[PDB]
Amino acid sequence: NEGPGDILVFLTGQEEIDSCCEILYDRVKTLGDSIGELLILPVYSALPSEIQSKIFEPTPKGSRKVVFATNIAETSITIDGIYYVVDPGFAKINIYNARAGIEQLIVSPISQAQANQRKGRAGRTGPGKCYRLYTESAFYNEMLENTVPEIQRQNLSHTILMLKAMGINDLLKFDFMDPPPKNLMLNALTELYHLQSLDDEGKLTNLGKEMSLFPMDPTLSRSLLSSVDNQCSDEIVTIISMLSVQNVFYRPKDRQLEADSKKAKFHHPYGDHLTLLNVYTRWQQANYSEQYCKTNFLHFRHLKRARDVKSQISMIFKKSDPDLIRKTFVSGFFMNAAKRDSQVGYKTINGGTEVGIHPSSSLYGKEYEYVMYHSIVLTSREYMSQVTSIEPQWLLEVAPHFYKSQSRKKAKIIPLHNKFAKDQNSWRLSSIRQSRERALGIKR
Amino acid sequence: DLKDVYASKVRLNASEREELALIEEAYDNPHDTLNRIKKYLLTQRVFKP
Amino acid sequence: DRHTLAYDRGHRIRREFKQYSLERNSPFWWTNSHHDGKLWNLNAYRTDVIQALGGIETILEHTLFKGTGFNSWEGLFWEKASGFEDSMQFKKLTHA
Amino acid sequence: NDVEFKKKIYLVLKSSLSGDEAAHKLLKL
Amino acid sequence: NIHIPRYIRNQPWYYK
RNA sequence: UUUAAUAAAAAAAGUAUAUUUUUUUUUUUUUUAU
Ligand SMILES: [Mg+2]
Ligand SMILES: [Mg+2]
Repeated sequence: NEGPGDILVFLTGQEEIDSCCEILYDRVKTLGDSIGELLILPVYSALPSEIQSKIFEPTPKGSRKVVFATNIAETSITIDGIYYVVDPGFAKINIYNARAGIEQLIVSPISQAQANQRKGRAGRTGPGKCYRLYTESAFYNEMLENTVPEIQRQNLSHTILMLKAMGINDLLKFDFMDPPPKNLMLNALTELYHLQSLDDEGKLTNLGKEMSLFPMDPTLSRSLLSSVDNQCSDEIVTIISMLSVQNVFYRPKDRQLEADSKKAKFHHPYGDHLTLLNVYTRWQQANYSEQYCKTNFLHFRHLKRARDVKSQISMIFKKSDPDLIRKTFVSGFFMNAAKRDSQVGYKTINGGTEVGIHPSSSLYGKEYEYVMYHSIVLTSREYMSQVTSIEPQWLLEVAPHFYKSQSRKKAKIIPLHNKFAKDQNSWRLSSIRQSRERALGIKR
Repeated sequence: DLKDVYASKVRLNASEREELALIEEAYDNPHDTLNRIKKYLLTQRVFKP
Repeated sequence: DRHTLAYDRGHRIRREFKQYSLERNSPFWWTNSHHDGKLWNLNAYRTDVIQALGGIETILEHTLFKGTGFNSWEGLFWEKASGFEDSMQFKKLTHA
Repeated sequence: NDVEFKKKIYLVLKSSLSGDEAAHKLLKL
Repeated sequence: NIHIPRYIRNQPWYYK
């Protein structure tokens, strides 16, 4: 019931975009009488480039085109023909809890600036329409004023290294426009202290300066220093190249199980990091071909970027035992480790957070007792990512300074569960006492 | 298997209440009673009737 | 809970030798339900006896159900609490 | 007439712990 | 109903 | 081809205590932006 022009529908996540596009396609299959055609295009982050290019297509035959998109159409996209906009006003923010140790992806309401960019994306041609399901006073009052800071949002363990290598002796001497809470900055400085890059005096070490000279993550930079010292460099740097790039594997709906067979063909049972060596050595043995990573669903953008990053790291260097590789990663990642508990699955070494293995990993159907995880995501369930088997000898010989009872004393046990008892405390002498004194009718 | 005897009855003579109290204590602080078992397996050699 | 029953070894003989250290014996000294399952089921016997006696009509013409005046036999089934004797079985009470 | 007959045959068949005993009862019918 | 047992809710074979 | 059919109640004084066979496990593959 409105004029012609392309439509941009502001959505949140890939599952949400897929479900809304499916419901709209089922509605367009229902509305088969005197309705204009609705060309559908979804826009997600890790979408294929041939399928990410389809959003810029021409309009239908006298009819409407609709791009169901995430926040990518906020500032880094420019679609032609857009005359309509429907904005629900929600996004996904990455909130990093440092003391807990994880990062949550939480749905957040849009501020004034993001809603302004969404309303301004409607008028790239001329007089368009912006429909945002909100009252005007509600959109003015309940929405946040300006953009929230990236210093207060993400992990500051990387930028604190650069501001320390600059030479600022105090944190408030930097005097940012929107400073983070110093709990987060103090935890980031604590982690960078534990990585042996910061000395006890508060100044950067010589190896701390050498690791601050690197562009990677500071735990990855410590693993780089270890791979330089222990002469096992090239495979370590290859795994760091596969790590710094986003996830290589693709999961379609038509070819899901064949992609599962390709993943099962790839992955090494010692860990998940070694599978990335298998993928990189397979792509280098294939001489960066298109048919090989087109069958095995390895993304060519991500594979070429991994090649570029590995070549970049070898150039900035210029100016196959699994055991040494894994120990070289212990040198970087001794902090984020996990202990397999039989009752609750996995406990964290720091804080005791009940975490889990993601099913897309290599290590899902299998179990090892002590594992270290590269990343961790707070969602409906915790998930660890890039999980490798590890031995506690390595976690001691690398870090005798983070650690070397009381938890044994505070523990308790409960008997085996039976179905027939209907209350598994009624065997006790206290419960027999209470049932006796209730049947007699006294009351304490 | 020590608990399994007392699943049935609610009328208890004092010896059974003594056994159930010892079982409930051993369930409540398990490391302490386990350490006690480790001590008795080493330095006890004269037993009761 | 199978992960803590992976450690219970030697259990048939442990269950058999309870005759020398327990007064109240057990008839099922040979099976252990956690390790071995429910090896028998007698639910259909209670269905076929009611067809054997002729049904709820030919059972209830023997009983005193007609004099109570419930509407239906289906209300014979409740979570019946004992009341008096439940209170009285715990008291200090003579042998006689 | 069919259902009550199946019930009589089933109840004959479903006592009588031997095959010879159920065969005796059914040939006695 | 919740109260009736499963030996009464079951119909035998020959009522099927 | 033919045939085997037990029982059946009054009075007096008692009695320890636990005894059990009965219904699936819950294990979900999703991470905003490059
Ligand atoms: Mg007398
Ligand atoms: Mg006498």
